[PDB]
Amino acid sequence: AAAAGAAAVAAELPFVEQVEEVIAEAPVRGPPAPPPAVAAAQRASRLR
Amino acid sequence: RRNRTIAETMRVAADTRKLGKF
Amino acid sequence: MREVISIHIGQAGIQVGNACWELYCLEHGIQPDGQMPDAFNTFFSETGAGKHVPRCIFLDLEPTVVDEVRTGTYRQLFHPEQLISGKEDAANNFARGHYTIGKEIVDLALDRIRKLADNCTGLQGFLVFNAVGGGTGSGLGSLLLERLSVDYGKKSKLGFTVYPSPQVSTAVVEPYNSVLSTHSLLEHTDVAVMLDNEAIYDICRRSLDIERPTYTNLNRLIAQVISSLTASLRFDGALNVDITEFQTNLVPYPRIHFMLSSYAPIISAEKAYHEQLSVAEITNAAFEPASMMVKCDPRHGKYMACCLMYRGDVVPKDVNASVATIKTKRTIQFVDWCPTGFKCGINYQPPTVVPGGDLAKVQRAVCMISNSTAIGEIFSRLDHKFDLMYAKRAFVHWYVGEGMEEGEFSEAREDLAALEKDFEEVGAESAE
Amino acid sequence: MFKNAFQSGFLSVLYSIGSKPLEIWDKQVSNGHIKRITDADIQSSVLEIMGQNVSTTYITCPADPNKTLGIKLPFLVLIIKNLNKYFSFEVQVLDDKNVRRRFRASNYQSTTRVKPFICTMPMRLDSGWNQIQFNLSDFTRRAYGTNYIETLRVQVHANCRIRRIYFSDRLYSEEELPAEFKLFLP
Amino acid sequence: MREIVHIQGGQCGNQIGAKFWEVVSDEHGIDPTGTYHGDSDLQLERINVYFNEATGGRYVPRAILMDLEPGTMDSVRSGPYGQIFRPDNFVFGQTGAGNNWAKGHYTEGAELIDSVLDVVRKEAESCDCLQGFQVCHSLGGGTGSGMGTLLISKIREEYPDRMMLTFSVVPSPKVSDTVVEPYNATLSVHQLVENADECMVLDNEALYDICFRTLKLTTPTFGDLNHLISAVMSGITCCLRFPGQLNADLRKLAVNLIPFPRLHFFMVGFTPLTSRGSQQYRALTVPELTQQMWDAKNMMCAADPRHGRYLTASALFRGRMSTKEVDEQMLNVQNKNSSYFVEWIPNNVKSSVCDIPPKGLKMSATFIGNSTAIQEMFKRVSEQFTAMFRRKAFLHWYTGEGMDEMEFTEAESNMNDLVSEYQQYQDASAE
Amino acid sequence: WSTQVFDTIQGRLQAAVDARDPAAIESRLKTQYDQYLHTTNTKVAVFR
Ligand SMILES: Nc1nc2c(ncn2[C@@H]2O[C@H](COP(=O)(O)OP(=O)(O)OP(=O)(O)O)[C@@H](O)[C@H]2O)c(=O)[nH]1
Ligand SMILES: Nc1nc2c(ncn2[C@@H]2O[C@H](COP(=O)(O)OP(=O)(O)O)[C@@H](O)[C@H]2O)c(=O)[nH]1
Ligand SMILES: [Mg+2]
Repeated sequence: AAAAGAAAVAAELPFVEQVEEVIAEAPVRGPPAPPPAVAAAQRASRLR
Repeated sequence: RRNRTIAETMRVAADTRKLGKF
Repeated sequence: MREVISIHIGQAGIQVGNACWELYCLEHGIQPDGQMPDAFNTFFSETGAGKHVPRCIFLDLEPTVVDEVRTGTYRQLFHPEQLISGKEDAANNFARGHYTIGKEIVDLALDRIRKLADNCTGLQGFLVFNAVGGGTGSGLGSLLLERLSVDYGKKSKLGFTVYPSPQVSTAVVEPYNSVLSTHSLLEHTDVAVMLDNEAIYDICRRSLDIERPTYTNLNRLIAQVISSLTASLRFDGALNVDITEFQTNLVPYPRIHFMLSSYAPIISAEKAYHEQLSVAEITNAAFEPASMMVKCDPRHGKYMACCLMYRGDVVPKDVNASVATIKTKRTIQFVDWCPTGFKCGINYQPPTVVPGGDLAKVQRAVCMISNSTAIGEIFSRLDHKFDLMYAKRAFVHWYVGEGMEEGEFSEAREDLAALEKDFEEVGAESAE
Repeated sequence: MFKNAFQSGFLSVLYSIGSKPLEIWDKQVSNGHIKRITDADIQSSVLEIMGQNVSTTYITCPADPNKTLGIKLPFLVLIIKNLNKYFSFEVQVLDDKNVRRRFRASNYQSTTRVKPFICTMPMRLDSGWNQIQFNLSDFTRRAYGTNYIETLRVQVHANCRIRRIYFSDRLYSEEELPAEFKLFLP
Repeated sequence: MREIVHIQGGQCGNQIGAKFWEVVSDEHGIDPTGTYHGDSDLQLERINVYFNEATGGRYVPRAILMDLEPGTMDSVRSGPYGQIFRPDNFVFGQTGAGNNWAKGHYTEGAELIDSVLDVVRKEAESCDCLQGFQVCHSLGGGTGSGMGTLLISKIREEYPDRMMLTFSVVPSPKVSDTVVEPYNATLSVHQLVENADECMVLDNEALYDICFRTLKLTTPTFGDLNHLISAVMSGITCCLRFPGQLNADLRKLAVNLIPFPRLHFFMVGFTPLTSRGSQQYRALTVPELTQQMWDAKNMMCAADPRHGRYLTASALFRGRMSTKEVDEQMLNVQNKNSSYFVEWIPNNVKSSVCDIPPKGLKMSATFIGNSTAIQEMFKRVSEQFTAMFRRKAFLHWYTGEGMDEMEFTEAESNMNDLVSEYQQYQDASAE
Repeated sequence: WSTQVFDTIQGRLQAAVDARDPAAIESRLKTQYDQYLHTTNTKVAVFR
């Protein structure tokens, strides 16, 4: 699994990781909007 | 060199063209 | 003494509230000034009170429809403390009525609830009148229903919410307010009754030959539905249906509590004489889809539980015959797990007529409140309207800015999809 | 503050890498966010200020408004990333006549304006990361006849990625720069 | 108890708003002297929305008048219905901005802003429960387009929870009344997209076609156009002042007509218009007003609404009418021509009724439209901008008042962003 | 009784319901309701 992750990271470029701090968020957006197919599948799983 | 609403996609990158037009 | 406290919220709540208390006062002979018409009579009229005050609350954040009651023909029936107004209306926003500006008045509203609860001896239930399309009906309605479940337990909550028509609407954010309000009626309302304005228009246009109906004509017969269902408490009869009889016989399951409505003898004054109106044919016309107050086809689904409430001179012999004729029809379909599918209530008082009202004097009437799986037909159309408007996320900055978050939209939508699944599972049948 | 605690040469006022980056800096957000993000090209944790409005969100080095800062050095060096967005920073100085003069540079203007109290400045930047060398003494001598004494406030209200803002006595290139001040490490 | 502060800026705002208070005084029964002489109690039920009670029982309008040239206020004060206004509210200058946005918004207008904002703050704090601030001005000029938008930006900081009803006239397509119309229009629209909550768009040329084709006025005077504009302004606020079966205040209109925070430019039109040669032949019914409502020639905007889809349209009906006729006519106008309406918002029409029709008419309606065809107006002004901007012509008058040329590029890149989202919403489809 | 009857029939019911994916239910109910509205639009009344 680590070799597969390193193989992915060798081409995926240095991704800006999430903040360990997240010091301030005035609008308090929180979670983002999920995509259409992913949201439909998640809603279907939750309703199942 | 090289999920989100249409209004938000306009508003996020609008300030870049605000710079660029000058 | 058995009693029900009613709550009228929003524009549609108290316009029906003007119509319902117009019919309530005429049923019991109460004059518009509040007093029902030797030394004791002088004492009973001036120093004491023979006045009867309603057990209602007329609250709206917009004062224009509230002060119409304060300056109308019924200014003396209601207590001035009893009618609650506001500065700024919720303005077609569930966010304003539930979080920002409905929070200030809901504390004042419960104080007048506490005075009405202390005045009564024994409480039985709560009537809620609102529209789920408007901000005050949805927002302040959900806020009041959420708080009424906290302070009061074992006291039922009856809901009469005017749901939006599938075709015509008077607002654009109409799908948003109804979806968010629906999650509150599932969670906090014991019994909710669908009402659809377009279905009332078709009843007024066709069976009552009014080509140009207004909201005054609609609310006069919606008040007939509301007055008939609580009429077993006010008047005696051969068979009674109390407000706790109504819950125990029309909700097989706690989540399914959505019932339709119908009034059978919607006949004009000219058409009444030629019409023969016996129990056999009004019940046939009660199940007629043209006579329903919700724009839905009951043949799409199947009835789960149905309550036929009767007014006037109806013997128990022929209501049973009307039960048997309905059960043998192939178009009216019952679900297989409810063999005894009917509850029949008889009230000896004939239905009173509003003076100047469109309806004629009839000696027989049926108020048919039925639990059917055709409610999911209504919520599916209102869901597809919600999914198209939420895909582009329009009309969301109004809701997000006034207290609500983005997650409440997906949460209330997910509850409604469960209800869509709930009807399809409960309405499933076992064969062979 | 910062008058007795005077160090020879450089004086780091805010460094992003550490256990607690916002140790002395006050924070203020309005329709924006402050976010410690490890960037792509440097792969190092840098602070980020973002906002839809420039004047709403800011961070100021003196936490209390009444208190003041003191650095006698005439150079302020900020290492910031160009986000192709609005940038804006503001430095208040105490001049010879014990007067408060505020030099306020921004990306949304092209002509400099010198009011008797506040001077406004244009800023043009390169493509990627950058360091800006705000010469306090030279800028106050060009703007007014007086000379620099101390800096009372430094405040960035922008959409940027900051790390290694500090004070310098004079211009110091890469080969004489101290060990941990590079951000390039050749 | 809901109440609106009126602010009139510039020669256009003073002249239109002089005619606006003529209708409101006549609707509420206020005489030329100011005293109440109405014949119905329903007029007097809500007077505090626009008028403040003074000594003697006469009512002064809640109007603040601003212009940097004393010529316009002489016409307003000395004209008919000119004694109702308060002379303290006549906050005005001497030098004159003179069609320059830089003079009205940065240099010359700024010494009067602290004076006009003082009397607006006095009018706002004295009254009890505000709705917003109704502002009438122009965009081709510089005294009202300049000083008015400075107040709009400043009054948003003081009161952020209140709305900004702006009635701004735009440059005409066929004609220019000032040579610097593309400068002032682009520089004011950018100052209105982030400040004004909702915008009503007017122009002289659309009202000229209304006065000639429908009203058959071959010589339509300067106040005849203002009378049509004044009838629209009263129609917007009709549910506040008077009761109805479906009351819709200012916040209900903006929560319905605005899908996204920058799509707040609206086109308007007054429905029951007919000439005296055809007054006795018109059958004033709900179908007849609805036929005249949705026609392109009835709109008071230069943009042709057939070119784009209505994102959201609202109508403020007045008169003793049945709701079902209002319900079924606006249901029918969607179904007959559904190409001209947007598809991803079901039920585009916001319908509301007021039981009191205006004086002299048994039935009336006021129409609001958020059509994406209004992008043709902003495209034309921006086309007139880049022709004039690329040569720095008439530009040193703007930069001579301390303005950078950044604000020019700031203005149109928000104008180009505004017209870009109008095009993309029309093209967008659901499923 | 529970294990022989109720658990079995509820297992069959929940299996069929979980097999039913919700989007099919909304599509079918939307089509049926639109058919009813089309009939009551183009037709003078609907009779049972
Ligand atoms: N049956 C009936 N329905 C009404 C009546 N008045 C309003 N409605 C319903 O109300 C809906 C409009 O929303 P409203 O109830 O007016 O909203 P509101 O109560 O004013 O809440 P806010 O707008 O926030 O003040 C319409 O779709 C109608 O269905 C009425 O008199 N009778
Ligand atoms: N409809 C209408 N438009 C007007 C009126 N007065 C001026 N305008 C328009 O306003 C524009 C000129 O504005 P201007 O008088 O220079 O405003 P100022 O710069 O604020 O003084 C022209 O395009 C006119 O068409 C009026 O009474 N009615
Ligand atoms: Mg209301």
